[PDB]
Amino acid sequence: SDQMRIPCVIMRAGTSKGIFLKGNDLPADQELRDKVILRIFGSPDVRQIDGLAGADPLTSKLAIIGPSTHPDADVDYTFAQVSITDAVVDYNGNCGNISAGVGPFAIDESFVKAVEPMTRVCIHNTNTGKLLYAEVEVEDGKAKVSGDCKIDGVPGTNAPELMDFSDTAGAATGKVDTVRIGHPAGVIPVVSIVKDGKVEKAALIRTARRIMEGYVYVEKAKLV
Amino acid sequence: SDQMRIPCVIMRAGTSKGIFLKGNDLPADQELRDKVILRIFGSPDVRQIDGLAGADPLTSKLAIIGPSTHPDADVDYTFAQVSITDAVVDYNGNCGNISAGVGPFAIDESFVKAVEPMTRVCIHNTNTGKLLYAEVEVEDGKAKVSGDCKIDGVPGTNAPELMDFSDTAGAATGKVLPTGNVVDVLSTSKGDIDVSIVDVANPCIFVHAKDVNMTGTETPDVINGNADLLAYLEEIRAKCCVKIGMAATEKEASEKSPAFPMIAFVTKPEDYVDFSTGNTISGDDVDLVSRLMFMQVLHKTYAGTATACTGSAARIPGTIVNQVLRDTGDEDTVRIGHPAGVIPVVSIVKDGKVEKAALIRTARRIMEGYVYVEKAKLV
Amino acid sequence: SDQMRIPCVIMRAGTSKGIFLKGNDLPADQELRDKVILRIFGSPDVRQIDGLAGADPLTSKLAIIGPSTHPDADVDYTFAQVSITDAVVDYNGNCGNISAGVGPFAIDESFVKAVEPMTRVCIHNTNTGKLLYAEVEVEDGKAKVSGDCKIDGVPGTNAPELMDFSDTAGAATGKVLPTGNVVDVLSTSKGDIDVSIVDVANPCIFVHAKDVNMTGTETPDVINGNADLLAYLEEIRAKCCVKIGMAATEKEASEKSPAFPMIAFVTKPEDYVDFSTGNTISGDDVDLVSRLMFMQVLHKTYAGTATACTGSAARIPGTIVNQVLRDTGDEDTVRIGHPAGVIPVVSIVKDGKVEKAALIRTARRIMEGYVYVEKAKLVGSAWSHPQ
Amino acid sequence: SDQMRIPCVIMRAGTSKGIFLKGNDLPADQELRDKVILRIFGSPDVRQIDGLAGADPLTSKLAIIGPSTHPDADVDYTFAQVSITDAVVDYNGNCGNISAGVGPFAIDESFVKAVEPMTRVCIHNTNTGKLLYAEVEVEDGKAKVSGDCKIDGVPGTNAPELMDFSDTAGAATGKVLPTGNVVDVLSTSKGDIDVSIVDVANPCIFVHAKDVNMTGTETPDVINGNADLLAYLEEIRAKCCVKIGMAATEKEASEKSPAFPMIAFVTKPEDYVDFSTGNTISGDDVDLVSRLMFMQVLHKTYAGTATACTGSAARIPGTIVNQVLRDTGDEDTVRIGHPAGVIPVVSIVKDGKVEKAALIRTARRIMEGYVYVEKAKLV
Repeated sequence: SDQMRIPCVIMRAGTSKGIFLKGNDLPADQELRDKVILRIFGSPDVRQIDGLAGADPLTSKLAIIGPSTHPDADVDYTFAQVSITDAVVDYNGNCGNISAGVGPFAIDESFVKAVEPMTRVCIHNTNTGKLLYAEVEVEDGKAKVSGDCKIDGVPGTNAPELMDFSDTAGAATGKVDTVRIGHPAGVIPVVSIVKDGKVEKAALIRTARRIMEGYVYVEKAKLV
Repeated sequence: SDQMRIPCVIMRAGTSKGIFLKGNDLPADQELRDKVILRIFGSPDVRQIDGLAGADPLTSKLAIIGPSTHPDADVDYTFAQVSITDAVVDYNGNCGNISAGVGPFAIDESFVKAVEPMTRVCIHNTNTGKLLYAEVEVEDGKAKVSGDCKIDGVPGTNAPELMDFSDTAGAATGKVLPTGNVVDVLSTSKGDIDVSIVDVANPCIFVHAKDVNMTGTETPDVINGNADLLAYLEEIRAKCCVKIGMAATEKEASEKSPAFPMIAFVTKPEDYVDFSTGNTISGDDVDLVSRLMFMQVLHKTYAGTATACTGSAARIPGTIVNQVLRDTGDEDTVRIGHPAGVIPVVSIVKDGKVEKAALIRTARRIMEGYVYVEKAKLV
Repeated sequence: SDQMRIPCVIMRAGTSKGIFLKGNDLPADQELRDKVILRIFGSPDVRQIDGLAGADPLTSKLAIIGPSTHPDADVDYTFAQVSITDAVVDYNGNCGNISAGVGPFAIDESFVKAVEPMTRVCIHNTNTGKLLYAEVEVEDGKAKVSGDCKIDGVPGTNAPELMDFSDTAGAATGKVLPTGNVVDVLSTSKGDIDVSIVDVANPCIFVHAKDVNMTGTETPDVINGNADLLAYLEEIRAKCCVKIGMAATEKEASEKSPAFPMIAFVTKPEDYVDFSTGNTISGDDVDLVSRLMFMQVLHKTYAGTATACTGSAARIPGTIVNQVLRDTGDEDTVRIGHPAGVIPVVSIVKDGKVEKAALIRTARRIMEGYVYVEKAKLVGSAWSHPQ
Repeated sequence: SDQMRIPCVIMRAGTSKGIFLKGNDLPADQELRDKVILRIFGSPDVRQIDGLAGADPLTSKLAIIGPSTHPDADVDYTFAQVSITDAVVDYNGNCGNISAGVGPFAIDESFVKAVEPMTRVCIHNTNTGKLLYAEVEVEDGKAKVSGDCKIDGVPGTNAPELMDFSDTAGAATGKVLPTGNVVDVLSTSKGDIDVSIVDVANPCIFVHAKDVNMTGTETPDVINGNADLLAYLEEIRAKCCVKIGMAATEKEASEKSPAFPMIAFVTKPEDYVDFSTGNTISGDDVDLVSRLMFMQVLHKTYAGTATACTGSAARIPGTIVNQVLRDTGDEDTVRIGHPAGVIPVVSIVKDGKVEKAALIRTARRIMEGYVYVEKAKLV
C-alpha cells in the first residue's frame, strides 16, 4: 500500500550501467513519467541513496524499450541521462554504450526471435530517429555472455557484440580500416570509412550483460 | 546457462544502501561464498560497473539475514563491507546504518510476525555477538514506509524506526568507561588537556571546544581549513586509541585504526549557522553543540554510533559532555546540535548501566529480484 | 541445482485457463521443446500433480507468444492442447478462447504500445495462418480487468474484449458460401430440405426448425430425448460434410469428422424457457432463437466458432438464418437465443465479403513468475515408452 | 491498478498440490483473509477457472507459513482446505501431504538453516497444536528434488523425505479413541452400523466396505458415480463429527467442517486396479485395502494424516482396521492399498500410546511469483 512495484532490469551495457524499462510499465503522461523515473533513479541527490542509480554519470542512465515504430526496426529505444543533482530527465541524444544493451535485452525478452550463432537486431533510436545495427551472439534463445573479448573499463572478458553506427551520419545536423584511440581508461578500435558524404560503416565491438531483473519500488506519497 | 540467478533485495537503510541476502541463497563454503558476493557487487573495480554496488563505501555494504541463533533474538544478521578496489569481503565490525534495514526486512519476509501500530524486532548481530532492538511501524503486514520524520543524508521524510543500541555498551573495550575515569587529564605536545572517553556503540573521545581553541559552533569549511586543529585532534585521538587498548602505538592508531575511536569537541547550547542552508539554529532547540571528526576530517553531520555514544556520555555525571549539557529534567531525549541540524537520542544510564541508547532511523525497500552471476567468473 | 527456472504467466482467457510462454524462453529443438512443455504442465498424469496444469482440458492449454512473422501482425501466436494422459503436445487447431488472452498479454508485456481507452491488437496465429483482431480496453499501460460484462462459465463480471474472426472467412473450404448458394435443396431419406452452409471460423449448416418438425424453442432433455431427430440431424450434417468436400462418404463424415461442419436449427425471436433456471427469455431480448448440435448431441449453450458463423449467415441476405432474423438496422450486434441465455456477436457483411465477425470475450492475468522444471526428467533417453 | 499482487509459491507436497503463502502476506482481519484466499484459489466455482487451484480437493489446499509460536518448533504451519464448490476456508485439521512441503519451503525460504545431507525441521501445526518432524535431504542450501524414491500417485522418482507423526495422538479430541470404544454402533437412516473412530494426526472413521455395499476395491469413477453411497458416507461422517464435538449440527458438519473428520471404508487384502495406470495391484503387496473419502468425494490417493491414523488403528486390538488387517508378524510396517497403489507406514502402538507413526514423502517447488487478485471483487 505505501509503495508501488515496477518491473525493471539493470544492465552493464559496454562501459555503462543502464536501468532498462518497457514502454508500457511507465506513465503515459510526461509529467508523471518524469517524476517516476527520478524516483527509480533516486534523483535529485548527490548520493542517489533512495534509488537504484550509483551517483556517477556512467551509472545514472535510462533505456526505455518498446514496440518498433519504424517499418525497418525490430524495436524502439529511448535513451535518457538522469541527472544526479537536478530534477531533470534529459532526452537529448544517443548513448553508444547503452545501445549495446538493447539488442541482448530485446532477444532475452522475446521482442526479437533468437537465431543461433548470431542474431541481427535493428534498433530504432527515438531521440534521433536513426537506426542502429546490433549483431548478437545467441545460445539457447538468450544472449551469450561469456567469451574472450576485452573492452577497456570492464574487468575480464565477454562475448563480443558488433554495433554499426553508419546511419547515425546526420545525428543533429542532417549532413556528414581499424583506427585506435587512447581514451580516459585505455584503447579502442573502430571500423571507419571516410568518403566525403556517405558513411559506409562505423562499426565497433561492444559488450553487455544483464545484472538484475525484478521490481523497483517507488513511494506513492512522493508523487504529490 | 551462462549466468546464475541469486534471489536478492536492495534497501536504503538509514544513509546507506545495502544488499540484503538470505543465509541459504549463498554457498556454505566461505571461500566461494565470498567469490559470489564480490561478483554480485562488481568488485574489484573502481567503477563497480559489472555488479550491483554504486562504487562508494556508502553503497557497497552487504547484509546476510538468517534464522536466530540466540534465544532472545528473532533474526541473525551478518554485516560485511565489500571493498571496491580489492577482492576483500570484510566482516569485521558492524554498521549502525545497515542494521536499520534488518527489522523491516525481517517483517516483510515474514521472519517476524507483523503487529499493528508497531512490531518489536530483536536482532542478533553475528559479527559482534550483540543484540539490537528495533521498533518498526507496521501496516497491513508490512513495514510502514511513509511518514514525516526527517534524517540527514536522505531527501524527503519517512516513517520513523527506533534503533536501541543499549546492548552495545562496552562495544570495543568491554567497559562503558574504559579508563575508569569520568575525565582523564592527558599529556600532549601542547600541554595537558581534559578528555572524556566513552564506549557505547563505538568508542568516543570528548573535548571542550575552548581547550582546542574553538567556539564549538564553527563551520565545516572553517574547521577543515585548520591544519593545526586537525593535526592536534588526530594526535589526541591516537593517544586515547593507545590508552583504551585499540593500538600499541600512535603511528599504529593513525595508520591502522583511522576511524575509531572517534573524536568530538563540545560546547554549551548556543545559536549557530547551519552551514548547508545558511540559516540559524537556535540554542533553545539543542541540549549541547558538538563537532564530530571522522577519518581525520570533520563529519558533515553526526555518525549514528557517535550519537549513541554522545547521548550516553551526557548522562554519566562528570563527563565533559554531561558538564556542558543543558539539564533536560524528565525528558530522556538529548538534542545534539550538529553542523546541519539537531538529532535527538533517547538516553538512560542508571548507575553506570546503559538502559537506553535509541536513535531514530529510516529505511525503504528499493528493489527485489534476482542478481545474475557469470559462471565463468567463479573459476 | 536440481531444477531450471522458466519465466511463465498463467491466464484466464475466455472460459479457459492458459499457460502463456514467450518464444525465446523455450528450446528451439522441437523434440526438446515438447519435453519441456510437458514437464511444465505435469503430463502425462491423469491428475497432473507434478506440474501447473489443472487436469481438465479446459486448464491444459498453451500459448507461445513471440515476434510477428506476418507484415500486418503485431505478434505471432502458437496454440497447443497439452494432453493430460499421454506425452503429446497437440498443435492442431486454434482456440478462440485462448486467443482471447493474447491481446492483453501482448500489451502487458509491451509487444504492442498501450493506447487509452483502447488498443487494437493484430494477432498472427501460427497453427492456422489467419489473423485475429483484438480490441482491448487499456488503462495505465495495461489491459483493464474490471468492468460490467458477463460471460457464461465465469463467475462475476469483467471488462469486455472484442475478438474478430472475420479473417477466418472460408478458412475450411476456401469460400464463405462453400456451395455458391445461400440456400440449397438437399435430398434426404425424408424428402428434400432447405439448408444454408456458411464458412466463418468453422463451417455450419443451418436448418429451419420447422423442417425438422421442431418449434425451435425446446430443451436439452426434450431434444436429446427423441433419437429420430438426433439420427436425422447427423444424416443432414454428414451429407453436407460430403457435399462441401470434407468427406467422401456419410459414414466417413460421421466417424472421421463428427465435429465439423456443425449443424443448427433456427427460428424467429420467441419466448422460451432456460433449462438451467426455469425462467423465461422474452423474444425482444433476441434476434433469433437457435439450437446447435455438437458431437451428435445438443450443445447446452453455443460454440464460439458457431456463434461467429451464425452472426455472419444472419447478414448474408437469402440464407435461412437471414430469413429468420429480426431487423436490427443501425445496430451491428446480433443477439443469438441459445438454450441457457443470449450470446451476442458483432457481424457486418457487405457485398459477399465479411468484415466483422466478433465475439465478446473476457480475460485476466492470474499469476506471473518462474516455473521450475526438474533437469533429470529432461535428460534424453534412448527410448521412452511409459507402458 | 485493477489488480493487486501477492507473493506466492506452488508446490507438489506428497501426492497433493498446494499454494504456500507466508504469514505477513495475507491480511490480519480473518474475514478479509478468507476473501483473499478464495480469490487466489478461484472459489467458489466447479471449474476454479478464475484462480490458481485445480478444481479437485487434492489441488485446492493452502499452507500458510510463519515464525514459530512453540518453543520446540522451527516453524509455524497452518493448513486450510479451500472448498471448490462453496465460499468456505476450513482450518479444522492438519494435512499430512501438504506438511511434506513445509520443511522444503522453510529451508528454501531461509526460515531454517540448511544443513548438508539432512536438515531436521520440527513443525508446529497450528490447527491442531501438534508437532511433526521432517528430515529433509539438502544440497547447496536447498531441499533436494532429484532422487530414487517412488511414491504411488506421482510419476517418476524423487528425493525422499521422512515424516514423523508420533507427537500427534488426539490431534482434535485429546484422545486416541475419542469415544473410549474401539467399535461403536451408530444409528443411521439405513439402520445400525459399526464404526471405529480413531484420532491420530487427524480423526478418522473406519467402516467395513460390505456394511456400505462395496467390495472396497472400486474406482474413483465407480465410487464418485453413485449419489447414494456419497450421501450416505456424508451422513455417517457428519454424525460422528457431531458425536465428537467438532460440530453442533449435522448440517454444520457438512457445511463448516466438510474436511475433518475423514471417513474410510476398508477390506482384507485383495487384487484391485490402479485407476491412474490401469495396472493390477496385487493383494500380496498390501496389508489392507482402504478407500478414503475427502470433501464428499473419493480421496484419489491417501491422506498423510489418514495414513498415520490408519496405521495406528491397525495396531489397536478391536478396531475395524485391526479386524481387516493381514497379520504383519515381526514387521512394523503396515501396507495400505489406496486407489493409486500402495503407501507403507511404520506404525507401533504399544497398548495405549503411539511410539511410531512414520512415512516417506517427496516434495517439489513448481512455481514462484505473484498471484493477482481483482480489487473490485474484494470491496
